[PDB]
Amino acid sequence: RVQPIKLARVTKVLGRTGSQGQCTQVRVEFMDDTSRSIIRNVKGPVREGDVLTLLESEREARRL
Amino acid sequence: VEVRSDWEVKEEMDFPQLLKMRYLEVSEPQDIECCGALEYYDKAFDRITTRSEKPLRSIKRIFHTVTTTDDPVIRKLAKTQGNVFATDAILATLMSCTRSVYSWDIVVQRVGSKLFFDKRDNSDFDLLTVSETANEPPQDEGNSFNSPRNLAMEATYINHNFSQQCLRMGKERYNFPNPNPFVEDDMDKNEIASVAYRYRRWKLGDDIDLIVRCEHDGVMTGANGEVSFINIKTLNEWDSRHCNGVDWRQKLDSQRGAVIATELKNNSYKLARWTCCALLAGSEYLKLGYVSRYHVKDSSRHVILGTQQFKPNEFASQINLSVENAWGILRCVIDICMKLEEGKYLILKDPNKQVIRVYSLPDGT
Amino acid sequence: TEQMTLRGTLKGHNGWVTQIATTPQFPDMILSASRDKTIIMWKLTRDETNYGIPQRALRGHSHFVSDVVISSDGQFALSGSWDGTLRLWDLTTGTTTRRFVGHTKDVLSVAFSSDNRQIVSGSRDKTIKLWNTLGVCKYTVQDESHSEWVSCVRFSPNSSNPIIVSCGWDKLVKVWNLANCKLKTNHIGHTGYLNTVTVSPDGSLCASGGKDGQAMLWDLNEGKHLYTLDGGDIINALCFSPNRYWLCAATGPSIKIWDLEGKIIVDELKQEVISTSSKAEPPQCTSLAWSADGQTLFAGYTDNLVRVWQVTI
Amino acid sequence: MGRVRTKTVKKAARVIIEKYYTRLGNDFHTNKRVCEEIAIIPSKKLRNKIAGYVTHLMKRIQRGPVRG
Amino acid sequence: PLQSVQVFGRKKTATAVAHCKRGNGLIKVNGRPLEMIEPRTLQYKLLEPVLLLGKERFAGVDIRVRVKGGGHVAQIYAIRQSISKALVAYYQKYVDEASKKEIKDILIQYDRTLLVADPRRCESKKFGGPGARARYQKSYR
Amino acid sequence: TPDIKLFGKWSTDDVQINDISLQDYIAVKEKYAKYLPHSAGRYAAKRFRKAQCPIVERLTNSMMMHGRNNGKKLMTVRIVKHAFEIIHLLTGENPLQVLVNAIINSGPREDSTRIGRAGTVRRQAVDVSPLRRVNQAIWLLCTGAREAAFRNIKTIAECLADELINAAKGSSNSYAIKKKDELERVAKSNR
RNA sequence: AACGAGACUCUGGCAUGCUAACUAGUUACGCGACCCCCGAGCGGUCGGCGUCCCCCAACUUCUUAGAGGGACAAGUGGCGU
Repeated sequence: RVQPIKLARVTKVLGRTGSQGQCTQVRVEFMDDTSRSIIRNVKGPVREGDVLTLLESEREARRL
Repeated sequence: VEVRSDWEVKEEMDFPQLLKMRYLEVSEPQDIECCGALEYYDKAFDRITTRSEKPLRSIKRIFHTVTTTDDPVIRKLAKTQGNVFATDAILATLMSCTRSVYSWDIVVQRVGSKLFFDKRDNSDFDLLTVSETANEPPQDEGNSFNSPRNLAMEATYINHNFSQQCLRMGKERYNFPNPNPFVEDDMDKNEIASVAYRYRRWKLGDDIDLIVRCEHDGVMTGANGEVSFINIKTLNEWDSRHCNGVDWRQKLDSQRGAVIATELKNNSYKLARWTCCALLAGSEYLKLGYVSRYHVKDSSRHVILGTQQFKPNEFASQINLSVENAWGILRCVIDICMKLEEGKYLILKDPNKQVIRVYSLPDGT
Repeated sequence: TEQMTLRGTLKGHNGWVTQIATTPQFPDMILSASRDKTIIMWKLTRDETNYGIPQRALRGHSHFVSDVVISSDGQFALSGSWDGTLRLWDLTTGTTTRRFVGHTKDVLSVAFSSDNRQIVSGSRDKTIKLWNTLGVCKYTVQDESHSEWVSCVRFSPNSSNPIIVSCGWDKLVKVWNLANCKLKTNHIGHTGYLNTVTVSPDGSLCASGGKDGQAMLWDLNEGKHLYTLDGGDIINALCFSPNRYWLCAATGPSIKIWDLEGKIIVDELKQEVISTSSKAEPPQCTSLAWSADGQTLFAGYTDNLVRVWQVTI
Repeated sequence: MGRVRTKTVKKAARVIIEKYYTRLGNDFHTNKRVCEEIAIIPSKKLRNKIAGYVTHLMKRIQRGPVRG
Repeated sequence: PLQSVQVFGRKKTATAVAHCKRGNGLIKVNGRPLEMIEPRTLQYKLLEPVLLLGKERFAGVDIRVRVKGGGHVAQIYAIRQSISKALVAYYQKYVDEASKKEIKDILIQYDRTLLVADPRRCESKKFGGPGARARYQKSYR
Repeated sequence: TPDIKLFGKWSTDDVQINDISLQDYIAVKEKYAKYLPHSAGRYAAKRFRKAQCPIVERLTNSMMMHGRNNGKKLMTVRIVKHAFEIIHLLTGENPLQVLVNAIINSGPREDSTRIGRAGTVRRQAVDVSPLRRVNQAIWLLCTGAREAAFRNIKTIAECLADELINAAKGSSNSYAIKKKDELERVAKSNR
């Protein structure tokens, strides 16, 4: 939306979800706040410690 | 420092106020004077790899961290130029004040129409904090290795040792016609640091003339008769798992970016402080060294893990650092002191709150 | 007082150091073997930044090089290897003079005589055998031999008479006299298999050890069991001193240097104590050898390093 | 991956340690050559396995008592 | 006194026996210059060790190479793999350790099968496919 | 230069990655600069192993597609040498910085996927890896030059160098920056 | 306790170790012959190009096929009772 482009980085990978394992739950640290953390769904193959490019942190994951 | 009861506050210049103030279209500096000498870089260090590691030499040189009034060049150029005087480290702290978490302090000793920004000789001002901007920093006492003090000791001990290990002191130095004025030329040891001291010009508007010390640490051989000026600083580590960090040995090659993202959450103050210095200098390459403890319970033994050259200005485009903001900060502080009379005035950061002030003190306190 | 300082440490191996030896003709050389299937000849600088550099590396084996020994001239060098063969080196560029053909199993121990004309071999064949320098078999010992693997053989320095030591994993030490090739004696002792044996430079003693890790002393010519000493868990290698009556015993975490007159431990050499767990936190010491100066001694470890020490007063 | 040891290995490994406890070291290569002499293992690849498990057991036997 | 040491390299059944014999400069392959070996777009590749290490390592040898096997491509990797090892062997035998240990660190840094060899060769076809994995089409109607 | 290969003429120094997000999956100059893009044929036997190999080589690999061009990697390198040449004459830059912008500007910021509910199509918005962005951005622009030269008098070299310009400076005349924005326009809707 | 699984057989990948070769090669000269000065020099010689000459030469790296060795979760760090 009218939020500027955010950047947030992985702290840990949780497990794979979706109905073919195509989605991946992941925990991410906000990269400006070190006590803030949100759970996300990320499509692509990820390792740990890599940075994403979030368009919002209003969105939050809860299920497949 | 101790804040007394009889020191007069005028204004709380909090960090929300100062992150909006700006000054635009700062002109190209012209050097007033350049003094010292620089050593050349070893290109063998460009091919360092983790699994062929190389330890750290402790290299002692006789350093100069001289304050504004005691710096003879800043002292005498008062009579020809300027009306705000400082040194590179006193700039960097004021620039990067918005990310501070622990106290700093500078005695602005105004004189007549001019400002001597004197950092004290009994302060701990130029120590480089470790894990400072963390979720909860180390709260360990000064008897412990992993404390705020011992880690800053650790960090500041290593950062200049590796500045010279980068460099070939047994090979030719580029020499300025003016040698170092902080020590004599009867120092034939060549156990001075590789350093030269740019004294440079700026204007902030309001008929202000800033004449402040800046520097480089090393020059690197280029090609076609050109060379690459470098500020060298060094990223220490103590333990990964006690501050929510990354073990660089495991993750440097794959998660190169995540490592630097660690220290935008744990040492973000120090990162942009170093970058501010590099942009003040106008370096061609910003070099850093990756160093960690050889043994995580031994705060004395360390080992070099790698080196990576970034271009400081495209780096500033990446880390989201801009100096347009920065020159309104220093502007806003000069809005206070100029309309006041001469006197040792203290500008500091509160040790438990996020707000800086200008105190008027009875002088000599 | 005579005590030990850590001198330095060498580097240049991919396999565990099996043996080290040194010729007194050139104490500025030193020779080494390893399970990287090469014997490395060093160049000793006495700088404390390093302590030596590999000069050349002798190559050509298809299994480990167990034991190695120098010539009395220092111009030749000989090897025993787990490929069942031996080689006779020319330690000036490389270029093996001779390879000795004939064993059905490993050649564990090997030694080179004072007159340079007799060369022996211990084997998992369960045979001691004698070898001409031309590379042919003067004799083979297959009668009154060990009933288990041959651990170590030695040539004995003597007034002139021919005597050679033999010890196997059958927990016995056999002494042999040439020109009848008979049992001079059988010494019984040590519970568990024997690793090593070594003879005094004067030559009337045999300091033996093994799995037991106890150092029993035997008389070569009297044929008497002098005494026994508790030498720790296991002792893999032994070496008398050339200029003292000491005895240096190689145990796993430490080297135990023993004064013999009176019988007491001088010191225990400890290396780097780096935090590791749990089965052999430091590497075991497996071989050791004195320099002819008697100031410095060397050690073989399983971390692929040779640690140096020096006596300080 | 996989390569979970079968019962034919674990049966004879226990036996070989009980009756030749003394001969054992804790190195792979030494414990191999002992198994080659105190018994015949009719394959080469099988020999390289039974040694490695004999080694791996001998690590634990130098701690508290094994129940097998 | 005559000095001569030989090595080879392989990739996908392309042997290249590169002898280092005492002499000066003048590396060749098949009695032709390496400057004209014929795809001449991969010309920077076989030259890579010589260019990177400098030509002052190649000032005590005449190297000539004979080849056979492989295609146009795999031969190029073979001749590179041999000349890299050839140079090394000359130092391993007539010069000391610390000369060649240095040279080993340089090459193995940008390892690209200069001092090692792929174990990969073609797999054997089985019936019901035109390839080893690919299969003929299956119809249900 | 004497200790680090160029490209046969093109410096890999004065080349930056201007994101902090997408570096450590874009690299070209740490020591990974080489005279040519080729490999011995190790590129993948682990998930992390893909990342390491150069960006310039990855570009050459994804250029040969659609039947008749498979297994002709040498012909492919001809097109790339002309590409950089045309890019340098045409605009005048270190022609790798063109490519790095072209990759970074073409990678999506958010993406959609499928989710099964009620036996009817519903869609869900999700994020994307940096490694995904690079793989996608290399795919998209290579499709452009392949498409254009399918009946044009212009050669694929000319088409490809044009496609990196319009990607490096967004202008929506490329097949890439169009198709990027299509995905994000969907990701806004169902979210 | 038994059958299947595994074990097994074949094949690929690691040997400048071992075994031995004019129905397999390499190297070395002996070479003499051809060739161009193409490079130092002069055309010779030294060096370069292949072929004939090759042996009562030397060797087995390449090629060939036999006997053997090597890899075991072996070592280290995490995790699991």
